[PDB]
Amino acid sequence: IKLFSVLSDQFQNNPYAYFSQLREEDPVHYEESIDSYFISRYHDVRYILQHPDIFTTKSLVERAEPVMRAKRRIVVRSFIGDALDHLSPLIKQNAENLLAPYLERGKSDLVNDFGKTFAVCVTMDMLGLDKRDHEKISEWHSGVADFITSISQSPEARAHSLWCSEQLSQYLMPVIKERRVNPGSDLISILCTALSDKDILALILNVLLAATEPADKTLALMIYHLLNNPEQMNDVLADRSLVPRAIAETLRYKPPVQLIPRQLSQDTVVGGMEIKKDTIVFCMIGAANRDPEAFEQPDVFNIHREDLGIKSAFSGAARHLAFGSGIHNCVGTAFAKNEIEIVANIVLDKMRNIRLEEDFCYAESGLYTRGPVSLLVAFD
Ligand code: HEM
Ligand SMILES: [Mg+2]
Ligand SMILES: [Mg+2]
Ligand SMILES: [Mg+2]
Ligand SMILES: [Mg+2]
Repeated sequence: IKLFSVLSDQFQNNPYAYFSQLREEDPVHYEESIDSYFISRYHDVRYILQHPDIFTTKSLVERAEPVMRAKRRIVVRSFIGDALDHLSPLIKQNAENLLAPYLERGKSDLVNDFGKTFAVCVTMDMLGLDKRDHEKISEWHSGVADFITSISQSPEARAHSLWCSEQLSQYLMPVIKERRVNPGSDLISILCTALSDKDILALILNVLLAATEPADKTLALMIYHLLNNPEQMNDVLADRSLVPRAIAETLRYKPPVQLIPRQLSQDTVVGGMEIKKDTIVFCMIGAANRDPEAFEQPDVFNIHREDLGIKSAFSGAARHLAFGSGIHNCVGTAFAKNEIEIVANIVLDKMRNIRLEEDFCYAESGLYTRGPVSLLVAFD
C-alpha cells in the first residue's frame, strides 16, 4: 500500500496499473530509497507546476545530472518558434531520407530503425550540426541520457557516460567558438548574440537532451495506439487534420516524460501530508493524465474526446500535463507539434497499409522517460 515502491521492477513493468491506487490511497507517496515524495493526483500535480516559486527546478543553463540518484525560456521559445517554419523542409527530408532504406522491404522498427535517428537528425538541424556525424552524436546523446535517467549504473556505463559527454564537449565546444564569430541561422549561432561558452554548451546540451527522446517516443507511441485502435487510425488517414488530436491524445495517454521533479524551497503542504525544506517532490504525469477528476474515461485512448481541449493541447494552458503546465511548460511545444505532425504524415504517406508485425510484442521501458522498446511495423 504505502509499502510499495515506485522505483521497483514491478512498477517499472507497468506504471499504469498502479496510478489509481496511488491517487485515492497514497497520493503523496514517500520514496524511502531517496528523500523524495511522489505526487499522483492531477490537481496537486498541476498546483505544483503552476507554482514554481514554491516548487523550483533547474535553469536551462544548468548542466543536467541524474534526476533519481528564467528569461531565456522566451529567447529559446521564440527563436524555436521562428525556427520551425524554416526547418520543415529539413524535417521532411530527414523523414524521407531515413525511411528510404526501409521501403521495398515493407518492414521497419519505427523506434530503432528510424525514430531515434530521426529525432537526433532533427535536433542536429536545429543546432546546425553536420548530419554525417549523426552516428557519433546519437551514441553520445544516448550515453548522457543514460546517466541522467538512470537509478543506478555499472562502473562501465558510468565510464561510458563520462566519455560520451566528454566527446560532446570536444565536438560542440569548437562549433560554439566558431559561430561566435561566424554565426549561421541555426540555434547555436543564435545563442551567440548574453552567455558564456560553457553556459551555452550546457544550454545546447539541455536542448539536445530535451528535444530528442520525447519526440521519437511520441511518434512511436502515437502510431502504436492508432494501430491499437484501428478505426481511429482510419479516422486519421481519411482526415489528416486529426493528427494534432492523435498527437495530443497520445501525450495525454502515454506521456513520454513520466516524472517531473521539483525541489522544495520551503516547508509546504500538498494535499494533506507535510514535507520539509530542500526535499524533492516528483510529479507523476502518467497518474495526473489518467485522473478521472480531469478527464472522463481517462483510461480510454480517444482522439475524438471532447475534454481533450485540442484548442490548447500544444500550449502551457493545456488540459493534459505531458508538457508540464504553466510558466515552466516545455519550451518546444510548438516545435514538437510540427515535428511529429510532419513525420507522422510521411510515415502514413509512405507506409501504405501499415500494420503491426506478426507476433510483435509491445513493451514500454523507462522510469523518468518512457516509450516503446521497439515498434515493429509492416507495410506495402
Ligand atoms: C514529444 C514532445 C515533447 C514533450 C512531451 C516534452 C516534454 C517536456 C517536459 C515535460 C518538460 C518539463 C518542463 C517542466 O519542467 O515542467 C520539457 C522541458 C523542455 N523541453 Fe520539451 N518535450 C517535447 C519536445 C521538445 C522539443 C522538440 C523541444 C525543442 C525543440 C523541447 C524543448 C524543451 C526544453 C529546452 C526543456 C527544458 C528542460 C531543461 O531545463 O533542460 N521539448 N519538455
Ligand atoms: Mg565508473
Ligand atoms: Mg489503446
Ligand atoms: Mg477503433
Ligand atoms: Mg499499453
